[PDB]
Amino acid sequence: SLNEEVTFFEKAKRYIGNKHLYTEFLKILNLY
Amino acid sequence: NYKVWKKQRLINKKNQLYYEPLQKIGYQNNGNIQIIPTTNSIKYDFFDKIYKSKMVQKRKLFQFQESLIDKLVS
Amino acid sequence: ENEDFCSACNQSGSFLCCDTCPKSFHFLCLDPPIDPNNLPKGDWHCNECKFKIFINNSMATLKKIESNFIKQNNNVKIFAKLLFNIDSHNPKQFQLPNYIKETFNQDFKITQIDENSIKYDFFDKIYKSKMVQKRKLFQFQESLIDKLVSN
Amino acid sequence: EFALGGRCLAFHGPLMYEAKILKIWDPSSKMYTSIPKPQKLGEDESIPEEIINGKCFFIHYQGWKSSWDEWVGYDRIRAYNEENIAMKKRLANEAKEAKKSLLEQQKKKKLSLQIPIKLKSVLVDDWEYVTKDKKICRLPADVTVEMVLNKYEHEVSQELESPGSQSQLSEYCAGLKLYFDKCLGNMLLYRLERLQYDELLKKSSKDQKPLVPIRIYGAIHLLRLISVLPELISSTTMDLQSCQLLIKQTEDFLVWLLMHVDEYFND
Ligand SMILES: [Zn+2]
Ligand SMILES: [Zn+2]
Repeated sequence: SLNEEVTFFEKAKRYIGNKHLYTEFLKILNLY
Repeated sequence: NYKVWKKQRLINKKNQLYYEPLQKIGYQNNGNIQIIPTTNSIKYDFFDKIYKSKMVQKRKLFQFQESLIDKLVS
Repeated sequence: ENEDFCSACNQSGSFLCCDTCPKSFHFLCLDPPIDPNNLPKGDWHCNECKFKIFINNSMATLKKIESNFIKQNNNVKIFAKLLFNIDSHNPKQFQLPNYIKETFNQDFKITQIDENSIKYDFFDKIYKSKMVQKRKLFQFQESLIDKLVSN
Repeated sequence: EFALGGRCLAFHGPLMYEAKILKIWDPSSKMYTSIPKPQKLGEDESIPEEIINGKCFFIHYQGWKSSWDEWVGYDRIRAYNEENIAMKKRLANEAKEAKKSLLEQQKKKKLSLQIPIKLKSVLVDDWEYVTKDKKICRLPADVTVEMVLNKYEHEVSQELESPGSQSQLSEYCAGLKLYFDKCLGNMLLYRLERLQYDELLKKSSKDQKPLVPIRIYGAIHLLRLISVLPELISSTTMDLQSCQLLIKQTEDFLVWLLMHVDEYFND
């Protein structure tokens, strides 16, 4: 439970691939 | 009603100021931000910060349900 | 070249005349308690004088090493600006604050944010939203229980 | 000293005048001795209350009549010695310069913290103990700020709910500790404490461990740092929101102190 919570962000970054799409993803998460 | 937000237009380098917050958490930016690169201790700092907080939450859960069942007897 | 009164402790005594600034200090009114009759041999640059010749009185290199210094200590980040002024501060006697004595290019500034701060903010705000809706649901349930009990 | 009938030099406005001491007054006995025998004040005799609590002398100005005779305390009276005679000459020269300036002018004419009262009271009593008294804090200063910040975290974080807010709590604790260490030698020192700090730094070099002011000093110098913090922050360029965060952490740390002031601030 805890491990997935702390590991969610960089595994999402790994799934995103390109760093520009991850930059826009972090922009989305900031705008929220 | 509603609220609208529009991102700021791009400004040439002679009139555009990029500033770095001193406050890391909860800095109300207008939604207009820039991502800087992230430079091992920070990784474990995040791990304990979730532990503690979730623990406190459990405690917040456990402090209010006891008042609920102690209200039904009255 | 000298001052009649100590600019740190605000009484007259044994002084050390600085080269550029006319302010002088006692043998203890310094960050370090300079041992009298044992003062290092040299020009006697003070903290202000060492701050000016460290930066070579130019703004660009001083802002760049200030940003480098803030980059080093992100654990004390909100105080990191306040750690810098200290270097350019000539230690002085603790004078009480006044209230203690009693009884446009800046509008479109782009925020430079990092990934970890976005992660912390997203987690903070989702936890806030989830538990305020949970606690308001609990409060409405308790209020409805009290209403059904009273009726 | 002062004797009955002896010479004295006294204030009168800004200048010094010679006088005879005809009576010597004692405030404790409500009595004075005179020259042609203790006696109290008469029916028409009185002394101004500004000096009557101090030892008074009824004096008569030389070269001036008995209408100028008056009671003077130690503020207005001095013994007739060469130091007083010399400063009498000096003030005579000042009056001469004033007369010369009179001559010159006439000849030109012919041509966001709101802390409660208990922290203020304990801070001003520490001020009285550190300025009007030689007494300073104890060496190890007992409970260090280590303890305060540490437990303060252990209570507030278990009261704080978000992981984000606990990050700001730990961040503020670490920054306050490092600022205490790096600023105690810069502002957080008074008289008869510079020597104590010198003794501390010479003691630290003996056992090869580097010096540190967090554990060494007590929690009251930490409160001194919080007291100087509002004026200190606004000196340089600082944000709006970062400033508000800092005073908010300031205020809830102060009210957490206000929960148990008596733990760290009892004499
Ligand atoms: Zn001094
Ligand atoms: Zn200097």
